[PDB]
Amino acid sequence: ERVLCLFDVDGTLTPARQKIDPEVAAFLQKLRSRVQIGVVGGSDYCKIAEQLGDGDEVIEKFDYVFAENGTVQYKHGRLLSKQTIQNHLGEELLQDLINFCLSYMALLRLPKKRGTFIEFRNGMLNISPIGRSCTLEERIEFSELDKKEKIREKFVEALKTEFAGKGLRFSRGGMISFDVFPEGWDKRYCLDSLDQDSFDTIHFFGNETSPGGNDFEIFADPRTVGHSVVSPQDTVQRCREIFFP
Ligand SMILES: O=c1[nH]cnc2c1ncn2[C@@H]1O[C@H](COP(=O)(O)O)[C@@H](O)[C@H]1O
Ligand SMILES: [Mg+2]
Ligand SMILES: [Mg+2]
Repeated sequence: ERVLCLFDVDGTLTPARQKIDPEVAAFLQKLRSRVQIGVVGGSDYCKIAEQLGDGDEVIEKFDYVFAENGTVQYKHGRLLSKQTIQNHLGEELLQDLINFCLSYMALLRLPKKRGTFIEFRNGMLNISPIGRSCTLEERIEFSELDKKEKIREKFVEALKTEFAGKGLRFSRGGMISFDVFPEGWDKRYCLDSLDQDSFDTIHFFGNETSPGGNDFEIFADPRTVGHSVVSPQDTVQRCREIFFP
């Protein structure tokens, strides 16, 4: 009788990068009367909290908050100790990756460069040829050039070949950047901790559950009952069907 409903955020509970619709938020608390609820998203905690409430409301509204794919975890209001990428990969491979990226970017000539070309996060390194500290206009300008020249795509091809067999994965999306993360540090990462919390059933809901999507792995994992949704309204409807028939 112990059930967790675990939700992707962008396009599953909220419009992408935007605040949750109050009506959806209301349903989630209603659902909470029957099951525990949780979110897992690739973004950092600050971004997730921003979309799901004011201040740190998110950690009171949800029983679990998994940011950066679960490498950061809040469980019933309490922050757990974080996993760092350097402990998993080791300093030598991490620095090999960093230096390859620095060397590669040094040779790229762009309309503009700024700063934060390599952002060190808990769950990944984010690599941006223009640099993350660029304005909106600068970002769009880079993006247009990127599509014409396949700048990020070529960089990722070179990276994958160089590190073949070494257990690194690379994101396929993004606008001015791409993600580098250890194999298994997709959304499945949060499942290891959840394994210990005595749930009879964990239902996962996501809008990117086809191959290539950032929900595919957690959706397909045998530890979850998987649900594919197309919008927050679809998500609410699915939960109504299953939990309030
Ligand atoms: O494949 C993707 N799917 C979802 N998010 C991504 C993907 N690739 C990068 N991101 C994240 O999306 C955010 C915004 O991307 P940006 O437009 O390149 O800054 C960054 O924090 C990235 O880590
Ligand atoms: Mg999504
Ligand atoms: Mg599954």
